[PDB]
Amino acid sequence: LYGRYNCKCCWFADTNLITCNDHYLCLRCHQTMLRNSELCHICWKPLPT
Amino acid sequence: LFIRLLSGESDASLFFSRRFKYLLNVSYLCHLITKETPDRLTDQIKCF
Amino acid sequence: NSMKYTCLNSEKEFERAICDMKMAVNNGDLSCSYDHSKWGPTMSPALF
Ligand SMILES: [Zn+2]
Ligand SMILES: [Zn+2]
Repeated sequence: LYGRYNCKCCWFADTNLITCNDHYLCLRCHQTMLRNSELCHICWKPLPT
Repeated sequence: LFIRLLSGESDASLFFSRRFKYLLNVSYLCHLITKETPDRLTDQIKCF
Repeated sequence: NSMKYTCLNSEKEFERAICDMKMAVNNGDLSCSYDHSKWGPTMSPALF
């Protein structure tokens, strides 16, 4: 089972979230961390596509 | 410092765990100042 | 010591409370930390 359906970065966005193989990262945080680099910086795993 | 770290409309919580840890360690800076009763008589009076 | 839930001179119950709190925070339960003001100077031996 995954977490409690939260972004895990901002804690306040739970809407059509995306799984990073460990959590429920949201859309904008995912786009920002993908534009930053290739790592995830919150689970240290390759980011999804 | 608290405002610069906490203020913001939308992009103010990109990494909230780091912000919380930093602010907590900043608030816990009170352990640097020692606790050696600057005055004894005044402290006894206040305790009474 | 005959009781169970109190954790003041029992490290096992302290660790149990710690892991319960950790699991609740990881799951998202309602955590309420209640500090009480003037615990000492308010209680009276007549209550006991
Ligand atoms: Zn987010
Ligand atoms: Zn991740």
